[PDB]
Parts: sequence; C-alpha cells; structure tokens
Amino acid sequence: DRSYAMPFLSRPPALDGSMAGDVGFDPLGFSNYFDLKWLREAELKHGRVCMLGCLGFLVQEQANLPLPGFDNKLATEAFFSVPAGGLWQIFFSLGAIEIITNKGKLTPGSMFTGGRAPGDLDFDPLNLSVDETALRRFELAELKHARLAMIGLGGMLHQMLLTKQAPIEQLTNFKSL
Amino acid sequence: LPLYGEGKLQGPGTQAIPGSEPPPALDGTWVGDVGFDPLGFSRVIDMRWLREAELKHGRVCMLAATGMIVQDIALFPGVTKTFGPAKITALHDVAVKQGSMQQLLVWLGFLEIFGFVAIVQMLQGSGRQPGDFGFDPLNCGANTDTLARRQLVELKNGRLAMIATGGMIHHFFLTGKGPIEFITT
Amino acid sequence: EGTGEALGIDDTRLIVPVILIPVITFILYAGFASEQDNEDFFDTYDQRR
Amino acid sequence: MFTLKIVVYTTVTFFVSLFTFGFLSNDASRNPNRK
Amino acid sequence: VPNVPFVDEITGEPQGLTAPIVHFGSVISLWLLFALPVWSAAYKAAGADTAEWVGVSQVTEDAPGIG
Amino acid sequence: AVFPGQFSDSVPFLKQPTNLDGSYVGDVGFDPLGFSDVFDIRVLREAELKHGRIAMLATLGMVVQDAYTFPFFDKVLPIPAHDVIVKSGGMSQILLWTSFAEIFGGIALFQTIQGKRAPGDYSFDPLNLSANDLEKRERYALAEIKHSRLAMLAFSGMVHQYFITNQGVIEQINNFRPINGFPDATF
Amino acid sequence: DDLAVPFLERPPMLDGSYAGDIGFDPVGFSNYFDLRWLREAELKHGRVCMLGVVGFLVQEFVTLPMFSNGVTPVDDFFVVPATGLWQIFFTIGFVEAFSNGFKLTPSDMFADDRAPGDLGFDPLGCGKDPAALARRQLVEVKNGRLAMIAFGGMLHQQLLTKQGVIEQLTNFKAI
Ligand code: KC2
Ligand code: KC2
Ligand SMILES: CC1=C(C#C/C(C)=C/C=C/C(C)=C/C=C/C=C(C)/C=C/C=C(\C)C#CC2=C(C)C[C@@H](O)CC2(C)C)C(C)(C)C[C@H](O)C1
Ligand SMILES: CC1=C(C#C/C(C)=C/C=C/C(C)=C/C=C/C=C(C)/C=C/C=C(C)/C=C/C2=C(C)CCCC2(C)C)C(C)(C)C[C@H](O)C1
Ligand SMILES: CC1=CCCC(C)(C)[C@H]1/C=C/C(C)=C/C=C/C(C)=C/C=C/C=C(C)/C=C/C=C(C)/C=C/C1=C(C)CCCC1(C)C
Ligand SMILES: CC1=CCCC(C)(C)[C@H]1/C=C/C(C)=C/C=C/C(C)=C/C=C/C=C(C)/C=C/C=C(C)/C=C/C1=C(C)CCCC1(C)C
Repeated sequence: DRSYAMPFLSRPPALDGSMAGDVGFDPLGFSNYFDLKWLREAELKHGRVCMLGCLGFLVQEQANLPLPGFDNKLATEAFFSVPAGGLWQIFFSLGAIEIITNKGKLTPGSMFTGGRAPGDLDFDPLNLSVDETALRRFELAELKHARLAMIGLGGMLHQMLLTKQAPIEQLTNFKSL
Repeated sequence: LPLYGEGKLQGPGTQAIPGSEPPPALDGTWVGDVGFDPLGFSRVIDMRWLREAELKHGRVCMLAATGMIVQDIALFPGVTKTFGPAKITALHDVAVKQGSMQQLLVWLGFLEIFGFVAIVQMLQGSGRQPGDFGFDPLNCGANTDTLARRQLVELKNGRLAMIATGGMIHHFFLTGKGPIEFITT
Repeated sequence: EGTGEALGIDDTRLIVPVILIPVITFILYAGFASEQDNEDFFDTYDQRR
Repeated sequence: MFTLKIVVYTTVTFFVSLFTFGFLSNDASRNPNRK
Repeated sequence: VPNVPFVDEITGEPQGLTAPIVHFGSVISLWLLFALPVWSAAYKAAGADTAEWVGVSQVTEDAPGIG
Repeated sequence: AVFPGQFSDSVPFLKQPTNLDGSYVGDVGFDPLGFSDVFDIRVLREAELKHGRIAMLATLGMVVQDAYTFPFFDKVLPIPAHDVIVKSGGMSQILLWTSFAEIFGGIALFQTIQGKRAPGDYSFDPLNLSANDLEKRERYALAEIKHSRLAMLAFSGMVHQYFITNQGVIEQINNFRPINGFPDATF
Repeated sequence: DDLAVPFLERPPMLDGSYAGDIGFDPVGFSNYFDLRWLREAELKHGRVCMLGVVGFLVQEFVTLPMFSNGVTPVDDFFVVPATGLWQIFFTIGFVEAFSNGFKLTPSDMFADDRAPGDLGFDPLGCGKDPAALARRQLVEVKNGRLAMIAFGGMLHQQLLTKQGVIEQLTNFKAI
C-alpha cells in the first residue's frame, strides 16, 4: 500500500494502474481534490504543446521562413520579432482548434460530459492504437515524452533567456558562469 | 543455441563471484554468462537490449583499437597532407572540419536506423537474437559448433577491445602519443 | 492622439488583454452554451435554457 | 501613463466582454412568462 | 509583356492573384487540403490494425509504470 | 538471418513487412519503418509512381538541358534556369497545366482508394506496347518502378553535385574535380 | 462506346441520351445539378460563343456607318455608345424571358419538361427531318464546345496583342 515512485510515501488513493502513466506519483495528492480526467487532459495538453515547442526551439533555430520578420534565431527574442499580428492569428488558429477538438465542451464541468476520455481529442491519423497493448504502451510513451518535454522547453527557454543563445548554440559555446 | 565449453566457460557451475549468486535474468542459456552482474543491471533492463549494447560496443571498439594501431603503422595516401600529424582525438577535431567525420556519422546513422528497427522488432518477438544482422558473406558461421565458439570469442574480444580502447585514448591524453609510440617508452 | 492607430493600440502590449479577456469570457460562456439544447426551433425566441 | 492605459484597457475589456457574452447567453428567455 | 494587366509599372513583377509565388502557395494550399482526405483514407483502409504494430521499449514491462 | 527464421529478403535481419505480401511489382519486402503498416500500399504506390514519373523526366531534362537549350530560351544550367523561367512565366504555365491534370489525378486516386483502379494505372498506352501482352506489362511495370527509384536518387545526386561543384552533370564528368578545393587544402 | 477519361468510371447519371455525350464529367457536376439545366447552359454558351466568334471575325473587317471602328473587335465595345449596349442588354433580357416562357430559375425552367435548348426557334424548317435533327444536335454541341474555347483564346490574345485574330495570324510575333 506504498507508492512505487515514492517508496516512503503511501500510494495516492486516486492514482491507479488504469491511468496509463501511474507510477504512484502524486505526493501532493492533487488527484484527491480535482477531476483526474481534467488533470490528465491538462498534463497531455501541456506536454503536447511542449513536445512541439522544444522541436520549434530547435528548428526555428536552424531553419526559418525567408519572410522578413521571421528570421531571428533566439526563439525567446523571436516571439517579438515576428509581429504579434502573426502571433495573434496563430493564437486564434489554436483557439479555433481548441474549440473544434473539444467540441465546445471546454470547461471542467462540461468538457467530459460527452464521455470523451481525457487527453484524447480523437486524433489518430497514424500509429494506430486499436491494439490495447499498443495503446497501452503508446500512452506511457506519450506521457513520458510529455513530462520530459515540459522540463525541456523549460530549460531551453529559461536557458535561452540566461545566455542569449539558442539551444544548440549555447551548449556548444557553453559560455559558463 | 548450445554453449561451447558449458561447464568451464559460459555456463552453470561457473559463477565468477563465488560468494554472491547471479541475478535471475542471468540464466544458463546466454552466451558468455559467467554469472557476473554485481550491480544488478539485468533485472531492470531487458537482456536482449543489454546484449545488443554489449555486441555493438565490442564491434565498434575492436574497429577503434585496430584503427588506433593501424593509423600508427600506416596511413592512406594524402591524409598526411590534409590532416597534419594528428593522433587519436586531435585527428577527430581536424577531420570534423574536414568533413569526413560528417560522412561517417551520416552513413553509420543510416545503418543505425535499421539497427533501431531491428532492436525494436526483436524486442516485440521477431525472433532475432542480439547482434544478429545476418552478415556472414563468407559462410564461415555455417557450422553450428564453430558458431558457438565464435560467439564467445566475439563477446570476449569485444570486452578486451573496449578496455584496450579506453587504455589507448587515456594514454594519449597523458602522453600525447599513439599506441605504437606509447608501448616503446 | 490623432495618430490613427487601430483601436488606439500604439504598444503591442495593449493587445494581450484586449484579445485574452474576451477569450476567457468566451471559455466561460462555452460551458454554458455546450449545456444547451442547440437544435432548431420555430418560435420568436428560445424558451429552453 | 502606459500602466494606466493598460489597466483601463483591462477594465474596459472585462466589463464589455461581460456585457457582450451576458446578453448573448439567451437573454430573451429571462422573462417571467417562460414555461 | 506589354499589355499584360495586374502587373507593376516599374518593378515588372506580376502582383496579386497573378504572381508566380501566389500560384506556388496555391498549389501547396491545395496539397495541404487534399492531404487529409487522401492519407486519412489511406489510413482507414490499411491502418495499423495488423495485430503486430506495437510499441517496444528497453525496460522490462513488469515494472514500467505501464498504463 | 544467420540464425533460422523468416525475414525480409531485402534486409535479412528484419521481418517481411506484413502488407508487402508480394503482389506489387518491385516488392523486395523493404519497409523497415513500416509505412505500409500505417498507410495504404495502394496510395503509397501511387505516390511512388508519381514521384518516379516526374523524376525520370527531371533527370533526362537536366541531362538534355545541359546538352541543349532551345533557340528561344537562354543557355543557363537546369537549376539557375528555374528562376529565369519562373519570371518568364513559363513555370506559371507548367504549374497551371500540371494542376489541371492533377485534378483528374486526384479523382483517380480517390477511385483507387475505393478499389476501382490500380495505383498509377491510367489507361495510357497509345502505342500499345504492352496492353495486349500481360506478362510484358508485368515486366515493364517492374522496370518502371526500378527506373522510378533510380531516377529519384539520380535527380537528387545531379542537383546536389551542382549545389557543391556548380557544374552541370556533363561538365562534371568531362572535368571531374574534388569539392572544397581539396587538391590543395588543409584541415 | 469509348470513354473520355478511360481511367475513371463512367458517371452514373451521364447516360448516353444527350447529343455529344462521351461520358465526360470527372468532377461530377451531373450528380449534384440537374442535367437539363447544365445542358441548357452548355447550348446557350455555345450559341453565344459561336455568334461572338463570327462577331470577332466580321467586326475586324466591317463597321456599320453609324459606328466607328476600334483597333480590335474587343475595342469596339468601348468606342460604341454606351446607351446602345444597354439597349442590347435589355433586348436580350426580353428575348430570354419571352423565349423561356418567363421561367428563369432552375426550379421552374423545366416545369413543362421541354428539351434543353429547345426554345422553339426554327425558321426555315431546318431539322424537321427526324434523322437530320439527331446529327445536327451533335454538330451544334460540338461546334459550341469548340467555339467557347475559340472565343476565349481570340479574346485573350486580342487583348494581349492589340491585333485582330486575322491580322495576328498574318503578322504573328511572340509575346
Ligand atoms: C498555422 C497557422 C496560421 C494559419 C492557419 C494562418 C492562416 C492565414 C490565412 C487563412 C485564412 C490568411 C489569409 C493569412 C494571412 C496572413 N498571415 Mg497567417 N496563418 C497562420 C500563421 C501565420 C504566421 C506565423 C504569420 C502569419 C502572417 C500572416 C499575414 C501577414 C500580414 C502582415 O503582417 O502584413 C497575413 C496577411 C504573418 C504575420 O502576420 O506577420 C508577418 C506571420 O508571421 N500567419 N493567414
Ligand atoms: C438589338 C438591339 C436593339 C433594339 C431591339 C433596338 C430597338 C430600338 C427601338 C425600338 C423600340 C427604337 C425606337 C430604337 C431607337 C434608337 N436606337 Mg436602338 N435598338 C437596339 C440596339 C441599338 C444600338 C446598339 C444602338 C441603338 C441606338 C438607337 C438610337 C440612336 C440615337 C442617337 O441618335 O443617339 C435610336 C433613336 C444607338 C444609340 O443609342 O446611339 C447613341 C446605338 O448605338 N440601338 N432602338
Ligand atoms: C500524434 C500523432 C501523430 C504525430 C506526431 C508528431 C508530429 C509528433 C511529434 C512529437 C515531438 C516533436 C516530440 C518532441 C519531444 C521532445 C522532447 C521530449 C524534448 C526533450 C528535451 C529535453 C529533456 C532537453 C533539453 C535541453 C535543454 C532544456 C537545455 C539545452 O541546453 C540542452 C538540451 C537541448 C539537451 C501522427 C501524425 C503520426 C498521427 C498519429 O495518429 C497521432
Ligand atoms: C574523440 C574526442 C574526445 C574523446 C574521447 C573518448 C572516446 C574517450 C573515452 C574512450 C573510452 C573507450 C573509454 C574507456 C574507458 C574504460 C575504463 C575506464 C575501464 C575501466 C575498467 C574497469 C573498472 C575494470 C573492471 C574489471 C575488470 C575488467 C577486470 C577485473 C574485474 C573488474 C573490476 C570488473 C574528447 C572528449 C577529448 C573531445 C574531443 O573533441 C573528441
Ligand atoms: C518569458 C518569455 C519569453 C519569451 C516568450 C514570452 C514573452 C511569451 C515568454 C514566455 C515564457 C514561457 C513560455 C515560459 C514557460 C515556462 C516553462 C516551460 C517553465 C518550466 C519549468 C520547469 C521546471 C522548473 C522543472 C523542474 C523539474 C524538476 C526539478 C523535477 C524534479 C523531479 C521530479 C518532479 C520527479 C523525479 C525526480 C526529479 C527529476 C528530480
Ligand atoms: C474584356 C471585355 C471587353 C468588352 C466587354 C467586357 C468589358 C464585358 C469584357 C468581356 C469579357 C468576356 C466576354 C470574357 C469572356 C471570357 C472567356 C470566354 C474566357 C474563356 C476561357 C477559356 C479557357 C481558359 C479554356 C481552357 C480550356 C481547357 C484547358 C480545356 C481542357 C481540355 C478539356 C476540358 C477536354 C479536352 C482536353 C483539354 C483541351 C486539355
């Protein structure tokens, strides 16, 4: 009756095998006090953002549209170079899809009323998971990459801010201190 | 896959560390199993991945050791012009600028994409054993008993080449000399 | 003043509230909207809430 | 000056959005003769 | 060309919906539009329902914190 | 593969891809990354034949353009000629006509998804070289897909060797030089 | 018979009843629109384009006494007085509302189920023979299909080179 990830701590009651990312790690025990469907959806959404964000840090940093305000490698300082005009029409593009995928249901008291499982916006163009085993291994892979990419954009961004150097550059230069 | 020398080498009743017993993953079937795994890496990581890594390291390091020796005994014509006199790790930095090492990385990565696919497929029950890339053009591994032995030779020489390459590279860091020059000192 | 900026937005900072606060209000309104019976009706107004 | 500007923009947008999405929330039904 | 309209005066570059780059972007837009109807159906008919497509990992699956 | 087991003949240490049964021409069981397990082999074969049919014309076009340019177009190498003709509006004519063709190409693709047309199988054989003879058609299809793959690779080569050497393919073969001035270059 | 696009199945509704039907409708306009309306539009476009092609030819070499000639036939639209063009437009409107029975919508044009293009215009009795009508229906549609393309080309290369079609052919030069 003890958490696997926190041997010393007892297992969170809510956390369970069924989740697909459970390793018993909820030391705070947020699970006990929020809809775990909402928490999983938030985890997967943040991770799906960050998984693209780290690669962006990296691709924007090497290649870039040849448009005039699109070429500025340090991503942190790039957000402002490209005009907010563009950044806003994209923000609006993500709004459309937020409401498209979530199908209007986009509040904690309404999002999952339609029976949608957390973290699924019904997207599965490739790497099909009809195989529960495949779904079972792919969900753990997705959760691990979500969790890793969180740390990533975090570091890349805070680090790009710390040394005004994009990801690949910083480490190679690695001006320390 | 019967084990050559089962009883004297690579088999039960030959447990390396006498006091301790080996992990439950280290059964009597695997090649070069002297019952040695004190830190217990085997229970965590699958044995197929571990033997894949062992064989890949051994095969890379045998080439690395023979490269570090042969590069001292002889050199391909024209390398001495582009590359100045440049031993193990300085030559790496020079050749990176030269672009040869980019080509090595590109093509060995192209091969390692299919190596990744092979590791994946073996780990999902394709029936392939670790390090088996179907490469035996001379048909020297056709006989089964000779193949058994040659597997343990491959493992042991890979281990010896790993330790050897570590030796040559750190001796170079100490003295800045190659293997042949370092031994005559 | 008299410069002709769209909605008086001379600094790009001003847009962040102007676009986001409607979006948070829109998100709160969507929870209400998704709960409604959104089929058509033949009446002067909808009596279903 | 800019701080006051953005604060006033925040306040104005907040109340205007409340008005907008409040009258859009089936205001016609909020009468005593419904049902 | 002398009498081609919708063209610039001094630049000589066609501008608007009659420019070479707008045509290029228009082909790529139709490509992006046709991608989902084409490759989604390619996925639907074939799919990864082969009953062998399965993710594989190095760690033992007895304790991967598996879903 | 040295050990017993069933494996792809292309890559002896990898399994036969599941959807590559062997009906399709040039099926050497080569799909390590398993696209066919993720996509239709029909749609993928359509894409392969389209890429090959474009790239074969591209390869022969580069060779001929280096060898010969028309009396009315200028004498510029195949790659830098692209901008010269995009301006001339020629590419905005090739693009229009190829798009007009590809409307019906896409309709035919959607009819291939419904299993009414084989991938890449327009009814194009005006000279009737292999319509009457079926085994000739199969042999010609295998040669078609081999030439498709070879021409894709050859086009990629001939463009990148130009990007480095700044020479045409015929010019490079007549006057072969190493890149980066390596006959006299250090580090 | 032979199919226009042999690698696409024949369209389901496009049966071989209308003259000049070789089973050609890849995008599928017949499925989503009434084939009678489409046939009427086809014949109307063909007829106006045949007349306009002959207009391009004759206008280049002829000009009535009350009018003055432009550099090209397409220029004759602009040297002509503007009022007469509106007279032509309203006359065509009266002809196209009177000839159609004042049924100008897709939902009512074929209430009486007349054949597409059969506006009851047949002075001189041409086509009275049952057999000649079948061939002439095919001749009409194929000539109109040709003339739409011909009118488009002649217009666009009369604007591109300010030269009539005949003078362009006698003095052709690259653009
Ligand atoms: C995937 C997200 C996405 C979508 C779906 C999308 C769709 C459309 C549509 C479709 C209906 C139109 C018509 C359109 C038009 C314009 N887009 Mg937009 N766009 C997206 C992304 C970006 C980015 C990243 C940028 C950008 C821009 C502009 C500009 C610039 C105007 C100017 O500044 O003069 C114009 C005119 C750039 C920008 O505004 O900054 C220079 C910019 O950086 N867009 N965009
Ligand atoms: C086929 C179409 C058609 C029809 C059925 C038709 C019928 C009638 C009727 C019958 C009710 C009358 C009474 C009438 C009278 C006049 N028509 Mg007219 N007309 C047609 C076509 C044109 C064109 C193309 C032009 C034109 C003109 C004139 C002028 C000149 C006035 C002037 O001196 O300015 C006068 C008086 C010319 C014009 O307006 O020139 C500025 C001119 O260009 N019409 N027209
Ligand atoms: C979903 C889906 C599909 C798909 C798909 C796609 C396109 C998926 C794409 C996924 C991507 C792009 C995932 C990226 C993950 C990145 C990670 C974990 C990065 C970690 C970085 C770290 C820890 C770091 C770091 C660093 C930091 C911070 C500091 C630096 O100085 C150093 C360093 C750089 C090392 C398809 C289309 C097949 C359909 C299917 O039906 C469903
Ligand atoms: C190229 C390059 C570089 C580089 C570099 C490289 C590649 C450096 C390193 C290379 C290698 C091959 C290192 C090997 C180290 C082996 C060790 C310490 C062995 C320990 C053995 C033990 C504990 C024995 C254990 C035992 C044994 C066998 C027998 C007894 C029992 C037991 C106790 C179990 C840089 C970094 C300079 C940068 C430069 O820009 C480019
Ligand atoms: C600021 C800025 C600049 C340019 C763009 C823009 C103006 C919009 C603006 C954008 C800012 C953005 C996007 C900021 C985002 C912030 C991010 C991604 C922060 C991430 C922080 C992550 C952190 C701490 C992670 C620390 C994690 C730790 C210890 C984990 C510890 C551990 C745990 C939990 C369990 C296992 C054991 C281990 C590994 C020790
Ligand atoms: C300019 C002017 C002057 C005075 C009056 C006014 C101001 C109104 C104005 C009038 C403008 C008018 C009347 C414009 C009319 C435009 C016309 C008729 C445009 C015609 C465009 C035609 C085009 C593209 C045809 C291209 C057809 C193609 C490839 C067909 C493809 C093919 C098909 C379908 C089957 C067989 C194979 C083949 C040949 C490949």
